[PDB]
Amino acid sequence: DLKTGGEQGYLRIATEEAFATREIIDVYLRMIRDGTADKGMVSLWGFYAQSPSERATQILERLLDLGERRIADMDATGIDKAILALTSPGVQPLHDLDEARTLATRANDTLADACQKYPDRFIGMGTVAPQDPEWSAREIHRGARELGFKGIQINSHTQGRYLDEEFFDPIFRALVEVDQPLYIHPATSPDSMIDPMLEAGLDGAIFGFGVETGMHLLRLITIGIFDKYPSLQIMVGHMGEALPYWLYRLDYMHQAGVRSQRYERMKPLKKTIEGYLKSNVLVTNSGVAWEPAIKFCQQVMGEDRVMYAMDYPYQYVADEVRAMDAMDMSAQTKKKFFQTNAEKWFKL
Amino acid sequence: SMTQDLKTGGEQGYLRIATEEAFATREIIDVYLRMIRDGTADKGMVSLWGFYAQSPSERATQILERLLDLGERRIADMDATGIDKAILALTSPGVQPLHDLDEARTLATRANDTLADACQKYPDRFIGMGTVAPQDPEWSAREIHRGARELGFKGIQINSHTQGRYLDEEFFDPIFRALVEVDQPLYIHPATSPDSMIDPMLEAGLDGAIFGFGVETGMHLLRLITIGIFDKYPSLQIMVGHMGEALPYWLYRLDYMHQAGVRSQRYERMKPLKKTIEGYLKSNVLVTNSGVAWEPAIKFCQQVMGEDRVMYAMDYPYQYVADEVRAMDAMDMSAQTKKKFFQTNAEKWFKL
Ligand SMILES: COc1cc(C(=O)O)cc([N+](=O)[O-])c1O
Ligand SMILES: COc1cc(C(=O)O)cc([N+](=O)[O-])c1O
Ligand SMILES: [Cl-]
Ligand SMILES: [Cl-]
Ligand SMILES: [Cl-]
Ligand SMILES: [Cl-]
Ligand SMILES: [Mn+2]
Ligand SMILES: [Mn+2]
Repeated sequence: DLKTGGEQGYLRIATEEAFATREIIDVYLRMIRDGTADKGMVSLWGFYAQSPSERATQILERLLDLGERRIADMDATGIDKAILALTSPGVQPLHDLDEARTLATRANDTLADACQKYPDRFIGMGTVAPQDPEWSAREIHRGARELGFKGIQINSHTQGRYLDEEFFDPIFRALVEVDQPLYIHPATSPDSMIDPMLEAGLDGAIFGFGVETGMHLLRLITIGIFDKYPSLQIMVGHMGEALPYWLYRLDYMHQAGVRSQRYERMKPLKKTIEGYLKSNVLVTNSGVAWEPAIKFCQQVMGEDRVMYAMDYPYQYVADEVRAMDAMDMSAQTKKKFFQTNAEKWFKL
Repeated sequence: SMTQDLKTGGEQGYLRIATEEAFATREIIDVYLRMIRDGTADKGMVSLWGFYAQSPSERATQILERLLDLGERRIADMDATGIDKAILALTSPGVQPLHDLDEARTLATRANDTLADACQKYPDRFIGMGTVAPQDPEWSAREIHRGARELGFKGIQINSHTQGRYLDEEFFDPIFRALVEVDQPLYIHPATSPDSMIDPMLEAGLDGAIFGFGVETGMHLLRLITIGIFDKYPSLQIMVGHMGEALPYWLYRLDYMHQAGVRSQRYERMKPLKKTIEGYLKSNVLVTNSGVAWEPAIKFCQQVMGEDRVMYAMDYPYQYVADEVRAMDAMDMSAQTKKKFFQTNAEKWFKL
């Protein structure tokens, strides 16, 4: 009943879809075994790489496939195209920079090969190693120029450091050079923040992911990244990591802090936070197959700035696709949401 | 002709009852300063109270003055914004950070008596919520009873964590037993995050009301829901401000991922609940719009929670803005719903 081909009036383009490489998962296992994994890696990957639960075992199998099985799963849910990225946390936590760069290179080449096999079904976002910003700049260019990628995904913090530090500037410089978006995908919080969430079972997708990622996007807005780089587009999933809902409070309290000189890293910005959401931030509904939240975000940010995403294989649910197809939205809005926003912002 | 007038007395068709309004006592602020000076203050106290107690900014200095008044200046400020009644609580973090239990109990007792005196003096304007010292849950239970029976209070406000500990721990159970005995709501108000969580927010200027408050408080409410507090205590009502600390917006993801975790037996701590998280929002959680004078968010939350479960709050004096009251008065919302929002929901849930 869910079919590819666009007969219902739009293609379904899923914009936050994950894969893994066996060798990178094996590094996570090595780090867990040797005690160099952070608490988030132990929690997240200690569970999915080892748990006998149905959910974990199917996730791992699906993550690792970039071929016929993935295509069959897409076909079964009417998903025409998937924008693919190496699953969080990528190579960001790795302590050996040579290893991180080598494995990122291999993951990027593996993804490029899969997109070359299925160029009408798979679209790639590159993975990088922000612990080396200039290498990451090189890899942004290589992905854009040689591999056919449409941007990059960064899995939030790198070893507890955030992208608003000047150190990471080459990444943004390069994204603006190639004119591609950055998708800031969640990760577990760093060890500096995770403990109260971890103890309650809240460190992952239920809560901690949104804390980490919303914080990361907010700190980039408030350091002025979009004044420095006015063309830059940053995408986030999960209905904007709560920021659209918080918007009134974000702007009120941001302004209060700026005027009162409360913080060194909070100085005047050229736009309000609302202004940046309307011009520089893009959101997907990954994990949020929920009409009132989607409509809220369309209203606040503009319906051109909200895109469909499935979050395969972490949230692979045929009934969610059906619920999205059935929303009380005009045909014209629905086609933007499922297809034409992604075509614009990813330059498909 | 639109007016700038904001009048007490209910002539718009409702009283304006503000449900998250703060005051301070000088002696408790002086303890914060002492803790900052002697190095026993946590990073959040240094950030928050180093700012309000010492900043020369216009905003901080006016806030500190207003916090300390429980009399004619506060009443005039309410009159000037058409606020008929204020539900008052000792400002975060209260006595929760204090290491000396005797000092915490003594200062909380004094703050509660000071509040009760003010409510007795202005009984049609001021309504009290008690402050407690969760470091001593059994004393706190006695103080919940004293507030309800002797002081005329309508519930208690707890300023989220106590020294890095959360209310889902069994240690704090006496507080819940007492709330159910007096049948009163708990307002979980924000605080700065504990030292175990604050660092990345603090460095960016995000530890306070802009962001970290919502992280801390939403986490705390979520922890309580997922430990099963409302299965243990089905009558218990927990109130939160700031449009539900994002939880209403996250609801689909909360329930989906809560279920995923329980079904995969991922966390020994996270076990089956009798209701969905959505179910608990509709039966056991209540929300105010403190800091969120914003129609789309209010309406969203009214749809998720039910219009009977969302109340007006000003967050005086941290967010004292006449234009916000005007915007709220003029929302495209039925008279009946608007009256619930401003007046009758609070009258029900606080038993006014
Ligand atoms: C490791 O990558 C993910 C993990 C989960 C999960 O543990 O359920 C969800 C998402 N997500 O974006 O929500 C992920 O991409
Ligand atoms: C110390 O108590 C508060 C502080 C602030 C602030 O720093 O602006 C905001 C709220 N509030 O609830 O948002 C307070 O109650
Ligand atoms: Cl009176
Ligand atoms: Cl701590
Ligand atoms: Cl009960
Ligand atoms: Cl399972
Ligand atoms: Mn994802
Ligand atoms: Mn408040």
